[PDB]
Amino acid sequence: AVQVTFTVQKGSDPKKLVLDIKYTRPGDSLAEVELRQHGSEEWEPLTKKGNVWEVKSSKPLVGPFNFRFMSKGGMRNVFDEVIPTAFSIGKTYKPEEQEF
Ligand SMILES: [Cl-]
Ligand SMILES: [Cl-]
Ligand SMILES: [Cl-]
Repeated sequence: AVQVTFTVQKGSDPKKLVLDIKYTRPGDSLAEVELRQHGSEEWEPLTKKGNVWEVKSSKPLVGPFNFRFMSKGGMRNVFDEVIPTAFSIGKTYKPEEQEF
């Protein structure tokens, strides 16, 4: 199954999400992560910066936030409304795991 946690890192603000994403899928690993803002139709790629993933906007981000994952093995998962607009530095958001 795919298990994930998202921890909001210091440096995040209304225009910037810095996320420690811990992605667990046996024998696989994360390749891509994208954000879809609430009321938006486009997926915006997060940039991997070492231990964390980042997405910035020129305007405040609109949540709750949805995330699309693509594993190296080509497994797709979408986790919906995982982080609220009014997210909190240092808090972890942990959606239900997704069994294949
Ligand atoms: Cl499973
Ligand atoms: Cl919160
Ligand atoms: Cl799976």
